Amino acid sequence: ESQTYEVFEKDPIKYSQYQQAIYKCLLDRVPEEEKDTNVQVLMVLGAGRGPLVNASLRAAKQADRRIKLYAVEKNPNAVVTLENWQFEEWGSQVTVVSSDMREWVAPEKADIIVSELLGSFADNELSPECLDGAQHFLKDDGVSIPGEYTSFLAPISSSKLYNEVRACREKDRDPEAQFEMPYVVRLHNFHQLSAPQPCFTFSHPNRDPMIDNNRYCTLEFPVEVNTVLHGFAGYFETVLYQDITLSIRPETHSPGMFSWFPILFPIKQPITVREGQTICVRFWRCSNSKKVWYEWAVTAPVCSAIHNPTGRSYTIGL
Amino acid sequence: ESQTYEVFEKDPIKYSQYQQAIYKCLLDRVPEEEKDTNVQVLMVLGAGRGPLVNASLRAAKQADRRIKLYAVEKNPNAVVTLENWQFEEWGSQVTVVSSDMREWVAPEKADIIVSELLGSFADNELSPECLDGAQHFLKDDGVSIPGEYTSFLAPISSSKLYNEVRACREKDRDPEAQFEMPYVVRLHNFHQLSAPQPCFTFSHPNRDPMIDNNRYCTLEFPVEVNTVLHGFAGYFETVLYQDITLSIRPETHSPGMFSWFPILFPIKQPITVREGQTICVRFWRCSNSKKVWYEWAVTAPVCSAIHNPTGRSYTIGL
Amino acid sequence: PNAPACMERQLEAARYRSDGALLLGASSLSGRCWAGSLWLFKDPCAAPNEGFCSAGVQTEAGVADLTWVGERGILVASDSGAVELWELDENETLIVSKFCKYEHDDIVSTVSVLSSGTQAVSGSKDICIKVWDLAQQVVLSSYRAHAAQVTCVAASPHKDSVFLSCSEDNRILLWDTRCPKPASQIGGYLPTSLAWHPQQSEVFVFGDENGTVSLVDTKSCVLSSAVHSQCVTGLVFSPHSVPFLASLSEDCSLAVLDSSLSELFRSQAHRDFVRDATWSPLNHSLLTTVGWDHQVVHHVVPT
Amino acid sequence: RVSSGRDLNCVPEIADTLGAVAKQGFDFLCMPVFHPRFKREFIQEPAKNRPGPQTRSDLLLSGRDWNTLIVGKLSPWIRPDSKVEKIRRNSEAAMLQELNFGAYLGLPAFLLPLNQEDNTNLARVLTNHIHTGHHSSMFWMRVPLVAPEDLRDDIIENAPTTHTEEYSGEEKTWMWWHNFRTLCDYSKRIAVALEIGADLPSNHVIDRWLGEPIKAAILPTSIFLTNKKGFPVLSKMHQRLIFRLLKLEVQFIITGTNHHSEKEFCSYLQYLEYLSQNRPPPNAYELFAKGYEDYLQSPLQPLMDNL
Ligand SMILES: O=C(NCc1ccc(F)cc1)[C@@H]1c2ccccc2C(=O)N1Cc1cc2ncccc2[nH]1
Ligand SMILES: O=C(NCc1ccc(F)cc1)[C@@H]1c2ccccc2C(=O)N1Cc1cc2ncccc2[nH]1
Ligand SMILES: CSC[C@H]1O[C@@H](n2cnc3c(N)ncnc32)[C@H](O)[C@@H]1O
Ligand SMILES: CSC[C@H]1O[C@@H](n2cnc3c(N)ncnc32)[C@H](O)[C@@H]1O
Repeated sequence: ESQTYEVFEKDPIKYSQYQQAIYKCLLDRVPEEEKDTNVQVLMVLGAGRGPLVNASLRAAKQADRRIKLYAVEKNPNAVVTLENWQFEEWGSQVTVVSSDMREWVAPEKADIIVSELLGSFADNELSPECLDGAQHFLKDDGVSIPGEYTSFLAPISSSKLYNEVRACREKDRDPEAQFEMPYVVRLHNFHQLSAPQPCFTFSHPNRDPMIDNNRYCTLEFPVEVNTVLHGFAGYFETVLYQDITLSIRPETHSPGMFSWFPILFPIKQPITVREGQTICVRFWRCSNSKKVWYEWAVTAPVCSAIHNPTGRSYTIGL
Repeated sequence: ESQTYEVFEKDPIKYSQYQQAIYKCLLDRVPEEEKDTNVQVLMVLGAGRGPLVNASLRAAKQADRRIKLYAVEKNPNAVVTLENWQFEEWGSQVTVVSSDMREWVAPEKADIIVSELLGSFADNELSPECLDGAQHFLKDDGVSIPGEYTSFLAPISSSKLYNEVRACREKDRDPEAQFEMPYVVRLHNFHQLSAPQPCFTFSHPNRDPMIDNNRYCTLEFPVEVNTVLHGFAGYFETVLYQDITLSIRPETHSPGMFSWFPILFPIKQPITVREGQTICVRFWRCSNSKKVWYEWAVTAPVCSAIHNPTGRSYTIGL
Repeated sequence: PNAPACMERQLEAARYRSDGALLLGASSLSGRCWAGSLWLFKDPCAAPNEGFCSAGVQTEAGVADLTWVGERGILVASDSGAVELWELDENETLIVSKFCKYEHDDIVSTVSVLSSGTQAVSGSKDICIKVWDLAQQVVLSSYRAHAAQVTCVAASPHKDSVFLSCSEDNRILLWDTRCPKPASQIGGYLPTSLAWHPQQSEVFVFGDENGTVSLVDTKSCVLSSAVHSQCVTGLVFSPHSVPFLASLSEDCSLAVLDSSLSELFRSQAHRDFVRDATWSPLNHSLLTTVGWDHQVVHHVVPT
Repeated sequence: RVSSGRDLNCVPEIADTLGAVAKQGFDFLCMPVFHPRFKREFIQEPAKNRPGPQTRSDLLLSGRDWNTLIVGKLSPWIRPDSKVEKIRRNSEAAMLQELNFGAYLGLPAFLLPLNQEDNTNLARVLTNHIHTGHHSSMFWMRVPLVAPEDLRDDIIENAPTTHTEEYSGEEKTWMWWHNFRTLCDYSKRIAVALEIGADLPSNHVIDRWLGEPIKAAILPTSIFLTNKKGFPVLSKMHQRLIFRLLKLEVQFIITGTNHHSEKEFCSYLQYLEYLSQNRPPPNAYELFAKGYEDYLQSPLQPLMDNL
């Protein structure tokens, strides 16, 4: 909706980082002697109401380099905003494209592709799948911003949050579906039982043959207290370009930024953990031609059931 | 499964009709003077365990014409049967392809494409979508067998069948989902309230620009008795080639054939119908990029709710 | 040129007057502002460039339909519910608003000037048809005869009291204000456009939503042809003694037909909806079309 | 005292239009999301590939303004139940587009017309939209007391108006509503915007609408009489109806141009306010009960339970 884009745009720290990332990439790709010979082809993949396009314009102006912008966006309601802006402000420098990036037949290859397809668990919005399908119209030496992102997990104990998830039981579905799906939540009344560890990582452009976005990760969390595990807090970090990053991981959290809240993967049944014991969690990223989803299971100190098998309770639509 | 294909193959009337259809098409496409110059490229799209391939071989032998067979099949379990048969019996004349027909990049265009993708309501197995996506590798003057199929509907009164559907209520889903989905059923204890009328028709190859398989059909059924409408019996007819047809419509039913049982579209609530009144039903064929489904509603003599909106209760997977 | 800086994308109407000056109406049906404008082109070929215009003015709301009030006057069918009258000044450089009467309760979609030239008839989406006096600037009569939006109204060329009307209620009403019950219904698909025959007072043609162009005699038996694939927007006869009928549509094509509705010319010049046609009074073989693609195409019709 | 809105089908500048409407005392504005005349193609080339923006920007108002002050309107050219297959398919795509843009903006309500008997495909498209995504947006079905065909002037020579008392036939607009909401399976998101005509129907035709979810009452400017002072008023017939409607606590919408040109447009609203103040005040029952209207509660069981 409009007011969903509105609140995203209300985070100036994020777009200043995007501005700085693009600014740096333009200087690296275009030398001083080729300032006015070389026009860089930028493509905002998922332009929304156009915060990045604006940042791309600001970036080029502070760098003093020439750019040609495409603004690809599938949401036709947002494309209305883009085109009104484009007519009034931007002009012919920005070519608004109303299409899916995985479908769009590009009339030109890009030097840079810029995207904002990251959620609270990084790849929970299918950023890998989208940028893989947009990869073909990147130049062989082309750059992606972001170039990398990683998701993190940490075991938590919250009898409040467990009791909250429990209450999300609905008519006409599995009685325990609510435990087999992640939630975006500002975690407050909780206890982080161990330090976050990296779960899944993705690099763009992807150069590994048979680009497989399926994953399986085993994490061992040393717990130094007695407690009751109720779920797993999820965070993420992303490398926009080089040293320009965004992060919601508590220990490396970008200061001021409030666009992404933490994600929560619950478990059906609470699990006792003694001091000295290791919590061992297993996370899968799964997919077919239609859906992507996560499955997860605790294997130590006791086994849980595998949560969300075949995405029965939760899928992410392709 | 194996035993699902087994029971299909146990219908000799159907394949004799397919044999005769192909036999006739070969004679029409190849004259007597071009008997041994012209080899016709046949492509069985959805070969299963290979009843059509065999019929295509029999057809060519009784016609005395040369053919080159492809056997496209997506089910990899069936492809095991095909390849064992192909090695032992058929040989290099049959090229077994293990692929989706909508995906397969053909190394040659076909003179004839043969398919068996019809259900009890004709297009309930998405035969339109599959043959549309296989259309590109048909010659500009190429033939499809079947070339046409039509679905039929007829209002029925069965307090037995209504009570049967009712009992299909399951845990963890809509309490009335069972009424918003069709069923294959040998109709016995029922009363057909009016004569069947054509619902949806499809032609292959489709030559209408922007090939849209979505549909909306209004049918008016004159009822000459008092009764209680409980649903709509569905049948179908198909034109394989010219005068060679298959049909499960009671009045034009192919004698001996027992491959397809009738389909039943129930309604949530029974509807009173007085003698002289017209039952007016509305049928939609709907789709998105992932699913196809039917919606339906009675508008006379009283209105029902629209059944299966957005395919909430029933979808057919693409 | 003493006019607005930029005209709107969607060109709605184009009319030639006696001498051969091209009148243009246009609306913005997209973007921030949904207004309209009026333009004059003493040079028809200069259209639709705003830097080379004789006259131009910005109206309060969009322009749904217009037509020439002789030489000076221009009568407008506005979205506001007003029927606006503008008059060219003596120099014919400015366009001052004569009157603008908010009487319709919805968009005024069609307008036509009657034989006398002091009267006009308007049709609106409020399902009404109103008779105006351009002198006293008041509504003489108000008629709710239709049961749905009035699509097109067309005054009889030579009879002041007579006019046609068509609506989405699937009615073609032939009027005559001299009768107590003025409307008379002529006996599938909804009518969208009307055109009186210029040389025959009893003959008219109508285009429908399905694209069929029909030929109707008042007394009687009708003839028709499937000219367009989509709705017929307008029908305009040529100034010839033996007239040619120009048909425009939403299928983005123009067709010029003979007396028996056989296709003579075809033009797929436009990329958007073809909104109007006007035959050049100087050169009878020239025909100017305008569309929402912002083109002003001049067609050489083989005659 | 009374909650009122303004219906317009012409908005040249959305910011300016609101200001004028607000200055006249109106609480909200019913208006289009796309230009009413901006007909769009979705299948046939080249018109389907029409460039440029399809409508105004959402940025022209604040999120809060969209959420509280604007009521959407379906475009008049959109006819989902057309006999022509092309117009049907186009209107389907257009209806979804407009509804989706309504949701995008976060409009509290959206108007759709019931101006004919058959609105089956209209219902089918709306029901699909309701069961897609999440929204709390209401849908107000614009339905007249008296069908347009039944309040036309008897001025067609060879087509006289029905001078016969047709009890069932005069209730036809309720049957349009009834069928529509039955098809849509009594969605709580679907309500009535009842359009009041110049000539009110018989009493039974009005009583028909008792117990129906009437959220709005559309009052054309044409139905207003003029008093000796020269300001808009209503008949005693319409007065009793408004008094009945005020009990239901509906929102009154004014539509149409200013036929009382010499006066302001606030005068129409001032009259509704005048009526609002001049009603029988709530008794001890209605004062206390105010709040519990149609609120379901479990019957008390003082034996089984301890109160
Ligand atoms: O975490 C979130 N925002 C935190 C927040 C902060 C303040 C506030 F008042 C309300 C919410 C959003 C969000 C909000 C509501 C419901 C769900 C979510 C959600 O998945 N988010 C993550 C997110 C933000 C974002 N921006 C661009 C592109 C992809 C994006 N993915
Ligand atoms: O109607 C049906 N068969 C009737 C039948 C007869 C005898 C018997 F002992 C059991 C069943 C099958 C069927 C069986 C069971 C469950 C469902 C179905 C069903 O949708 N059918 C239709 C059908 C047959 C077929 N063949 C090839 C390709 C597509 C096809 N689609
Ligand atoms: C700013 S939130 C992400 C944005 O990217 C857009 N988006 C997501 N996936 C795609 C895609 N495959 N093609 C184009 N835009 C996309 C979404 O509609 C949203 O506006
Ligand atoms: C004989 S039943 C229909 C057969 O066609 C096959 N089939 C259905 N759709 C396709 C498709 N798109 N490509 C290939 N085979 C198909 C099914 O797997 C089955 O064996």
